[PDB]
Amino acid sequence: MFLPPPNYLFVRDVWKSNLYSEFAVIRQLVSQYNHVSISTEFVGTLARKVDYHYQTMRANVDFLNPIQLGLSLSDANGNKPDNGPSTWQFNFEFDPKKEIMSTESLGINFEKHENLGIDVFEFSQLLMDSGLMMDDSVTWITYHAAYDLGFLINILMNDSMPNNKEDFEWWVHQYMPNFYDLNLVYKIIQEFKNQYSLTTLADELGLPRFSIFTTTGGQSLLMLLSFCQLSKLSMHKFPNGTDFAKYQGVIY
Amino acid sequence: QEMIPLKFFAVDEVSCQINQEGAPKDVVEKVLFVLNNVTLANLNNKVDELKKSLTPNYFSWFSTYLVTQRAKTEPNYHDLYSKVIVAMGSGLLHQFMVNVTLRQLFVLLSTKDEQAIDKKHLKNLASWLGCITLALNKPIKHKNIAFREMLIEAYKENRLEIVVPFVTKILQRASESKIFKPPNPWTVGILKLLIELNEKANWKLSLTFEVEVLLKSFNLTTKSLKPSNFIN
Repeated sequence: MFLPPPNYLFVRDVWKSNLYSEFAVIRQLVSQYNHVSISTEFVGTLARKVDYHYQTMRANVDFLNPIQLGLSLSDANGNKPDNGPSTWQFNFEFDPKKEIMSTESLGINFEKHENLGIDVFEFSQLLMDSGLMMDDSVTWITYHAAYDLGFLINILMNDSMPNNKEDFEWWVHQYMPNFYDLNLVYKIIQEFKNQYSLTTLADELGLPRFSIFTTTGGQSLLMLLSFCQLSKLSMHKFPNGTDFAKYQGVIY
Repeated sequence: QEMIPLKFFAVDEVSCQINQEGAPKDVVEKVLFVLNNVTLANLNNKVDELKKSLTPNYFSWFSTYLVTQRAKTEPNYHDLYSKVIVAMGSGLLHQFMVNVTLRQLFVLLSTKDEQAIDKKHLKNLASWLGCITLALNKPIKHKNIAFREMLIEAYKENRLEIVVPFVTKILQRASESKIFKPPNPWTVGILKLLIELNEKANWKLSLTFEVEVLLKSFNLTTKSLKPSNFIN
């Protein structure tokens, strides 16, 4: 079974007021704690050849606004620093004046995001040169990632999403030259034995359903604990001796 | 030569488990030969030729030689030397190259007496740095250079005449980089500050021209972006 130490189970909320001091912390940590996981959460509801899948994410990401973004840092073994936070939940500005659906119309403190939320443009500047991007010594961990990468890449580009899947893939590989989709790795592992959800993954590893994991910050924590535990068990190998790296850079 | 503190520019170290050695006489001659004869045409052959003598333990020595003795004084050959680095395929070699470039710049930008700064060396090292980072879709880390905070500080310490031309030389290299050209938000945000300074600093014409020339390389003008509001 898997029982991460108590002090790892902590998510630091980031608002406009602490955005900079928290990035300073993230910059010191990245050389040693070079595995980073990401989770996102967006406001509305997605709107109506796996080119159909890409084309819908494209339009949606272009339109919709991410409201929270979760980052967690560990080393290759799931070790985290013993001082200060190593998981963050960035809370983004929310503007009801521009949001189509009313707040009253169909988990989140909308008022707070409105008064205290992060400017996505300031966020993207601090991420660009933080040490996390465009560097294959850093390992990105995602889960069922298309929309997360969609939203993250759109934030970094500060431009329209790419016309097609191939262009989108080009961009992801540049910003994130070393990344895994844990959803895919787990599914390939279960197929050497023939759900795939993260919680089902976490349970299968004997990880307690801590309450900390329910939030966006908490979900990036959970996928990072899981990826690392799972990778330690098998030594980064599939049941047939093949390396996980076989699926580096592949989405879904 | 008296130095001043530089709050937002730092030199780190290259992470490397390998003992880095001065190259022995025989290795030198072999390398200088390649460097001296390589052209865009004979590039990939001169490179594999260079590999047979340049092993990771000599990377630091090569970087220290190429940056201090060649890049600093031969701007016409930056594209060539940059391609040699890429050709070598080593991420470690690239880090040494960047690190040595930061060392050279740190010393220059720290020099208290402007008159003692060789503006040609300064301009060449800034341009070289952009050459092997931004132009190659590789970032310059905030822990090494905090551009926006550097400019704001240069403003209150009256160091703009040195810092601006340095910044604009590096940023120029982003003009053909697919990730770093505008609307890259990192690049745009530095531009907005340059645009703010240009309006508020009441600085000299050569600086105004420097910013206009940078914007033009991105096909923008001082009216294409709203100025930041960091300066009082």
